[PDB]
Amino acid sequence: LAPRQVLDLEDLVFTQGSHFMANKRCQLPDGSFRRQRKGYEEVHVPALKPKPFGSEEQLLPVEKLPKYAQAGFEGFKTLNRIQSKLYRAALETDENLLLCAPTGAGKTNVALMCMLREIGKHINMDGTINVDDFKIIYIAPMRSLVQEMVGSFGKRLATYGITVAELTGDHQLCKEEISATQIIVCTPEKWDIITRKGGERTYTQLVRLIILDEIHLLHDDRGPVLEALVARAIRNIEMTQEDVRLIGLSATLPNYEDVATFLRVDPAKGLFYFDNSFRPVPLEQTYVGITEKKAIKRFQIMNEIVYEKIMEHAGKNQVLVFVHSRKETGKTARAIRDMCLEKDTLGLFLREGSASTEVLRTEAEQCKNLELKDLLPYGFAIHHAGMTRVDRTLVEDLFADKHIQVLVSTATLAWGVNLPAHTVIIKGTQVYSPEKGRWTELGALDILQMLGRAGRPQYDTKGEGILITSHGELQYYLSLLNQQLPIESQMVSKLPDMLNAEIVLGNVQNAKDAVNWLGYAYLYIRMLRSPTLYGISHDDLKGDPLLDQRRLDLVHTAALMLDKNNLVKYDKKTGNFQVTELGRIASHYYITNDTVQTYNQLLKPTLSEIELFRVFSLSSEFKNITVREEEKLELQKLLERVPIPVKESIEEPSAKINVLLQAFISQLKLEGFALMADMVYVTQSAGRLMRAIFEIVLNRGWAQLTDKTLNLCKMIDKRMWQSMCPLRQFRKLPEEVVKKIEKKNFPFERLYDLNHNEIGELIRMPKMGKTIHKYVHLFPKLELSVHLQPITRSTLKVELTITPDFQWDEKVHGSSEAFWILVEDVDSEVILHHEYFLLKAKYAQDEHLITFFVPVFEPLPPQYFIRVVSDRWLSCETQLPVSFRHLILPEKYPPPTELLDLQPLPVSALRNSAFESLYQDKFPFFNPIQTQVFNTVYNSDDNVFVGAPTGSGKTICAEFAILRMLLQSSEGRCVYITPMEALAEQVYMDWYEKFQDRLNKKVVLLTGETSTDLKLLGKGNIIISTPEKWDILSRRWKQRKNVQNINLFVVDEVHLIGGENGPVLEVICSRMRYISSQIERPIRIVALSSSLSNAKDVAHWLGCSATSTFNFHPNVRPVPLELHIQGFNISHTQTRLLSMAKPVYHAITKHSPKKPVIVFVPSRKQTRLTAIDILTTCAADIQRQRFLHCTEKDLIPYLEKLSDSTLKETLLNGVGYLHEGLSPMERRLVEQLFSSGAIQVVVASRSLCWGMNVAAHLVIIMDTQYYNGKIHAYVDYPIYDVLQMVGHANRPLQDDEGRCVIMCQGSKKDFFKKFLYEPLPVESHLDHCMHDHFNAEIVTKTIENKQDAVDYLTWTFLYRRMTQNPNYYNLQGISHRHLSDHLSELVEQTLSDLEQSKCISIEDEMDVAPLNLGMIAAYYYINYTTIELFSMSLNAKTKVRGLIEIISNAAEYENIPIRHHEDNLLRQLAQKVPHKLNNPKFNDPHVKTNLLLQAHLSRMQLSAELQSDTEEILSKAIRLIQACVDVLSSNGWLSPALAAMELAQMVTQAMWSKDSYLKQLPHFTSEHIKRCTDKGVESVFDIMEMEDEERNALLQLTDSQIADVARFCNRYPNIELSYEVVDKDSIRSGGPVVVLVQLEREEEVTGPVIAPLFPQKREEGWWVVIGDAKSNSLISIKRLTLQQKAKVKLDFVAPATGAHNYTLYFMSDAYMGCDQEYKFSVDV
Amino acid sequence: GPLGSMTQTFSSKTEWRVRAISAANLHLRTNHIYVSSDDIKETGYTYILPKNVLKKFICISDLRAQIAGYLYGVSPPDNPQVKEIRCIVMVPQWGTHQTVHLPGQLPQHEYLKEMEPLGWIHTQPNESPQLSPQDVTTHAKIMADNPSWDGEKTIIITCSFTPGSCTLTAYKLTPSGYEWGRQNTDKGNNPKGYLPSHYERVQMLLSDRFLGFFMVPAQSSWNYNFMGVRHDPNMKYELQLANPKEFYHEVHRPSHFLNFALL
Ligand SMILES: CNc1ccc(S(=O)(=O)NC)cc1N
Ligand SMILES: CNc1ccc(S(=O)(=O)NC)cc1N
Repeated sequence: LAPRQVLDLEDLVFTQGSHFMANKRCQLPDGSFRRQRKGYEEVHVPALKPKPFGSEEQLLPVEKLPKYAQAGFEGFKTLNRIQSKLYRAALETDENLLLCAPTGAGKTNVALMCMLREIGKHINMDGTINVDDFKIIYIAPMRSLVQEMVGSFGKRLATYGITVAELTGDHQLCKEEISATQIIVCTPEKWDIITRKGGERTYTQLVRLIILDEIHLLHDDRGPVLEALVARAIRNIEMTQEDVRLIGLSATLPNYEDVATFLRVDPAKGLFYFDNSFRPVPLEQTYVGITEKKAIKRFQIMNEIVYEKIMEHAGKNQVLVFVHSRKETGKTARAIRDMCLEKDTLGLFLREGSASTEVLRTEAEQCKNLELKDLLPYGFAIHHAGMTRVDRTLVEDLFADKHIQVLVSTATLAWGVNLPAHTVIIKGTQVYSPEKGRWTELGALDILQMLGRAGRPQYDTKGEGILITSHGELQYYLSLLNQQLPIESQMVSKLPDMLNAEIVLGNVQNAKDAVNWLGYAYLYIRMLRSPTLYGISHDDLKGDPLLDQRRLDLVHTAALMLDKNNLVKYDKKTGNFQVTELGRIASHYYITNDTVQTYNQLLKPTLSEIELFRVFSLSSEFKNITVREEEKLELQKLLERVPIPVKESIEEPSAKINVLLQAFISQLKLEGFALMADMVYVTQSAGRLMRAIFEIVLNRGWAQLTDKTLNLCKMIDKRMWQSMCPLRQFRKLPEEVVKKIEKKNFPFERLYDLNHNEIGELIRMPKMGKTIHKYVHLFPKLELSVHLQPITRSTLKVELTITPDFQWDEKVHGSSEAFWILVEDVDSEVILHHEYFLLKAKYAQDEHLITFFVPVFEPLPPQYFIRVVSDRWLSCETQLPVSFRHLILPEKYPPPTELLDLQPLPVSALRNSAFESLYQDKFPFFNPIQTQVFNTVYNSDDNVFVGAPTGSGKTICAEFAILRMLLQSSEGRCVYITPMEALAEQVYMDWYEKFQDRLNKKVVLLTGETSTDLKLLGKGNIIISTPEKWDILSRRWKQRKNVQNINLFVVDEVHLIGGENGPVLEVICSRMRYISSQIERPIRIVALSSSLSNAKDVAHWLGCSATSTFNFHPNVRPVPLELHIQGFNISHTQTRLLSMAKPVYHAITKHSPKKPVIVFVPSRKQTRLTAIDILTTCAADIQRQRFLHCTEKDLIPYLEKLSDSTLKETLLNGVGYLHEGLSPMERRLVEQLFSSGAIQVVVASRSLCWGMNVAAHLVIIMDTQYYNGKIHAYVDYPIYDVLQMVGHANRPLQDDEGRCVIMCQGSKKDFFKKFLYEPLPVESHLDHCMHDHFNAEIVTKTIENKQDAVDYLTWTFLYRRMTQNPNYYNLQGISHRHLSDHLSELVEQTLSDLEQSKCISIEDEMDVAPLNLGMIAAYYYINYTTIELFSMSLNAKTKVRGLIEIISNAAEYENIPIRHHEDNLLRQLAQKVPHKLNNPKFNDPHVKTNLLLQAHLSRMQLSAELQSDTEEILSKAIRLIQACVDVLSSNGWLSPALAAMELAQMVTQAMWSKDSYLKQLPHFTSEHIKRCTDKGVESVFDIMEMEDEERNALLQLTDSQIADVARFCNRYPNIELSYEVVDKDSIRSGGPVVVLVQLEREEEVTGPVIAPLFPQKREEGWWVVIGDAKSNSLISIKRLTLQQKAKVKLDFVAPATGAHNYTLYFMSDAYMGCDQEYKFSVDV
Repeated sequence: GPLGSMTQTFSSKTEWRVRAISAANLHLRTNHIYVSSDDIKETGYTYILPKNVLKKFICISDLRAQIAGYLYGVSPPDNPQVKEIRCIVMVPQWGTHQTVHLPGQLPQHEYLKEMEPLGWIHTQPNESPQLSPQDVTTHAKIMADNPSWDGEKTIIITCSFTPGSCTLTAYKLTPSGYEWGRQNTDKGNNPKGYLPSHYERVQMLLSDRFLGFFMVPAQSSWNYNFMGVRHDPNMKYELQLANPKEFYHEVHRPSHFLNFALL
């Protein structure tokens, strides 16, 4: 709505806060009367009569409650009257509630009932509560109230296993708190700041119930944050459709219907108004309004009124007087004692019975305080905050035990102590607020609470509340305590701030959303109900009945304010709200926006402590602070005393604030009262103010200012300057000692080099030496080492080792200790890099490793520095200078291969009609790269390197090499290795269609099973495989002739040697070159690669002539790429993504408004969220670009086949999305829609960038980091994933170019520009991955000594790259002796590790040989750590549960993905899961594997992505089980060996051991099992034995379901063996027992193992096991594969001449039930 | 005659707080640095001072107390008539407005073992035209005690605080300069025998093509102008590769942070 207005929000603000009195008239109950007295008027209001119970008012007995809820009322017989009237609404419905009742009438037990309903929602059959399945938030206005609430609710709910807790100020420990706290109790402000941050893996999602206690706080200046919370809660309920129950507790005051509306309380169903006759004790009120206006007279008038009113109760009622300072408690109590002394009055409080008086005299002689020494003996007492916990508890006890008759206190006792007195007196209603810099009235909540403390609940029949105030305020307090001060909204006074917080959260993105948001505020309902109060005319409202224009004007005004202060970019035309880092820091640190504008304006990198303190002091929080005349003396003596000079005059309040801060640090106790209040307020704010400054200057990289501001943070927090002894930060040290130590002025750092004796001697206090020593080594201290690894001549990788050098002690350090790692340039003026570091108590003793990149230049700078500073400990830092004097940079890379201007090569060149059929009906010519390499690939046998950007069609070059092979050997074998499995699958499709369907050769795809894989390698002319599938095969090349027979070896995406899985690839390629050097026929090698700076090294390693090495640099992509990189200087992930949302849409409309686009996003959630966001931005667009390029009528056939509501909603508007959670057909059909041209945008998860079958005109890469949830931190996309993603912006047959926009944190922009526009330098990481390869090479007798290992290494890419970039591999020279020494070390370390693990043996230091474990690891291709751990985990007593656990801890499972939650849910079946571990762990990959294994063995078949995780588990479970049985066989034990031999078939068939065999048959149910056990015995053969018609009558099954059952029954093992022993009797002890067992299979093998619950196709494997049962001693084993008839011989060495029998076992790895167990005797 | 009628009270105005407020702004002076560059000795050695350590040196100083650094450097390959200043070493020191007071022990450190000492740099409040007699005496005493200081290779750079800016001039001692300076006990400003023939300007250039670095003391800082008691002409010190803290840093005046707090 374009015509708008800019408002002056100041003229709309109820300035008097909660003292605003909307009403103009006041009506007192019948019986109220006024007395006049000289100087003051008294108004009396009589105590109220309880309303007669009335119609159906019966108090509910606790037994008639729901029984799960009665434990919570344990110790109570009947509920209150209010609790009864509310039992059904609180416990039997989920309605939002609003309960208005007088103070003390029992609302918080109603809150208990609400919490109890929520608790019941989560009770299982075991009786336990799912304590990790919900959260309840209790918002309480006062910290003291919060602490008493945690205590009370904890006690009442402990019988439930429920944790109740409050939230500390620190945020890192707070997440651990929230994780296992069911009921969080906090203030409005703490909950507001927490939900302001938001973030990843938050717990606010479990929150089902929010309680707002004392919701009439709405009327206070704090009220607006209650509005913020409720608006956020309800709007978030809409955008998750998951309800959250809201319960408001309120004093009885006008506008409760409006509050109920604001809470979405159904007035009919959940509003409860209880008038003040429901006060638990009737209250007779006395208001005293003083008329005197001369202060000196008024002070004595008030003390006179206090005395007179106290005398009316002396010796009859203990009276509690509230006063509003810590000094005034004593000042007033002493004034009253002295007025009692002047008269005979003192004897009236203390009885003639000396019990109480002597108790008082004793406790005043036990010296609880000097003021207590004065007051306690007379019967008076004080109670306030500054006292000690023991004194405060003693005062409470002496008052409850009626020893004190006159207790003078502050509001803290009314809030955080249940302590009623018969008579309460409020001595004055005037308080000094430092925020307003002046005197002001008590808040309504304080008044209400204090007068609620009138009348002991069961002792008194009525209570008496006396309130003394100025006369003008009478009608106010009269209103408040008599249900007539209405509750208005203070929202506008905070509108900008509040609005910014919803902008930074993403929840408000434009003025329209803002208006929608403001419709949820309490301000909105109040403006609707009574517009005149909020400034709206009655003609206005009728012009604007929903107040749309008005809300637009308020949002417009706040938006402009935020825009001027630089928190937001407000575009008035569009009305759009762009977030900023300044805005986010103002939201997250709770700073008002004026302040952050001031900071942004004054902060400069050349700032010093002086200007820093001035900048702090200029904060808007301190706006109303003034320098009063009476202060200027005490301030003056401090100004010239503080150690930071103050430029400006003390006449100015900025100077006063500065001085107060410095005094608070130095611990100068002031004398003035205004000074102390202003100092507590200033320093209260200073913490997060300074922390916001520190985040600002850190994230701009200002090194000096960053240091100063973190130091100032820490000084403010520890109340000491760094000049003071760090030991002072140990509170348990006595200050006498640290004074002795500080006096000596000597450096603290020199204490580390002294024993305890010299410690005690240096400080001249020997008896302390030891203790000092202890603390000296408790102080946190870190040692840093650096490995400089050059990437190029301008980018440097750094590995920083952080070894802790201090003893840990939980009472000192807690669970963690946090540091900052700051990489600073030579001048210490710029932070080249920085990151947070968390030393966990888990790892207090372990070295940590940090890796990062830093830019460098030429000439090299002298040095950089790495600082690590404690985030909280003062004076605790380590700086390590990184000198570059000896850095060896790699030589600048060569020029690319010139792309020659050859004429496009026709398909004709193939000179072969059959071959040309593959490409004729696809294109006429080949692209320039293929055209340039064609002759070398096709008309040569040279080894060839093609390096070129992705999408250059390097795959057709491998096809050239294959065609040439096919023209030479009618039975030529080519092996093609690709690093990713999804690439293997795509290439498998394409090359099956080309070379088998067209050219009639055998294309095969290795599966991982070496039986099928060996037969494929024998059968196929093109064999496709991933690296490890080829590694396991080709390790046995000397016993595998097919592996030597290879004519062609193509390896694709070779640059991935640099990535995480590079070592296996490097190793198989090195093996192929070694083999070729041995054979008479050399194996041709062709390698394809992304653009490489160091291609020549790869070629020299793979043996490519210079002239057949084609390294093209990325500017030669056939389809030209236009690459934009957008930096976003927002270091908070969610806010950064928010800030790039509209850029994503604008990028679409700028670079590809009509052609297809792919958006990559970091996670699954983000795909749906960003599809929706693109769509919303498209709707709001006037020149709107629609992405639906087909008809909605054509789309319904494809659409209704999906299961995702939002996905089809978005596809309707032309935008799809792909993530790992969709069904495979969902993904396939969305992909085809994208292919079709039907939809123009698809949002894909980063994890699918290797298996995506679509391409696009425009790729947008949204962020470049994803949140790893097992290290709980963000991780940069590998550069390979980025190159792969950018490759998707490529469509040769359709686009003149591709366009990619990469959006990234600013701190990454430069790196992308360096590594995308130029070719890539790749290195080897085989030195960190050599044990398993070395072990396999020792098993194959390839490496037999250490010299063999050196020579082996020389064949690697590692060894080529060690001479070209030595510092990267930690060498300091490239001489031959350097090389040979470094290699000898590498070899020595790896062989030593293998030898310790009992995998190899080292004889005479030089010779190595393979051992049992090394052989098992090599055979089953298993991490040597996995099998070593297996060895030291398996005993003869381990069962199936222990097996599943042991194999769950395998190294092969560490990389399983992490998501959590539903794992916390699946744990629930651990009581019903036949598996015992007794360990609670979460967020761990091995535990996820354990869970998913049990899930598979009980066919849970519930979740989707977890199902793919289960399939990854099962792709290795069988090899791990077989290695287990080989280990347990080496041990000779019988129980665990055959236990695992059964667990193999269990995991194949997805059955436990209790489940009987019938579940193996298709289309079978548990009812079928009960039937087949009823009518007969339970075997698969017994199903076969059934009469066919009897089978059918017992089945109740379809015909095709019975066809599946028969398919299984024919492929089911049906086999009998024959035990036979040659030389039956003629054997001798220690001699040859040769048992030949033959196996007859009734039918020839039909096909692979029928096992649909298993991902890989298997083939039936068997074990023959001779082992005596009673002895647990295995005699002989053999593993075998059988077709129909197979003879298997076993040999054994007899134990004794004693003629004995042996039990035989024949057990499958696949089919359960087929196992047999015979016996046979043998005589010596 | 107002004794009793008119009565005012003195309020302390401690000296260093103004100087601290002033030193906080020295960074402004580092954008306007000028070298005298008079055509003196076109054939003597030339001295290249990297701008980075000079800006740092200006910024860590005071506007009345002089600070000094030792200069280490090397000649550029196959160009021996150039001395590139590579390092400035800050050692425990105090100063007045006319002189600086250093430990007699010169810096020693492995990092320095490849470089040659090139003399020293110091700040002074005003732009005198001649080299100080205190400077000539200091340089000559140093030379007499340390044979590693070639009178033909070591120089004295004065950095003078011209208003709003910073002017640099570089001198060296003449033979008569060395001989007179080593026998001078008159710490005054007009000592007996002092002569303008005792020094000669050497050419000096401010560069950007390379960067210097700082070495600082290992167990303390360099500034002792608030701890001059604890400074001793005979004090020994080790060094470390780190950048100096500015004159009024907290560790330079721990008295100001402990005294007024504990009392
Ligand atoms: C303040 N929240 C609110 C305000 C007004 C209404 S209304 O439907 O009655 N009129 C616009 C409903 C709600 N929840
Ligand atoms: C210019 N200020 C700034 C610059 C860069 C980043 S960053 O997102 O790239 N992280 C350090 C954050 C900020 N506030």
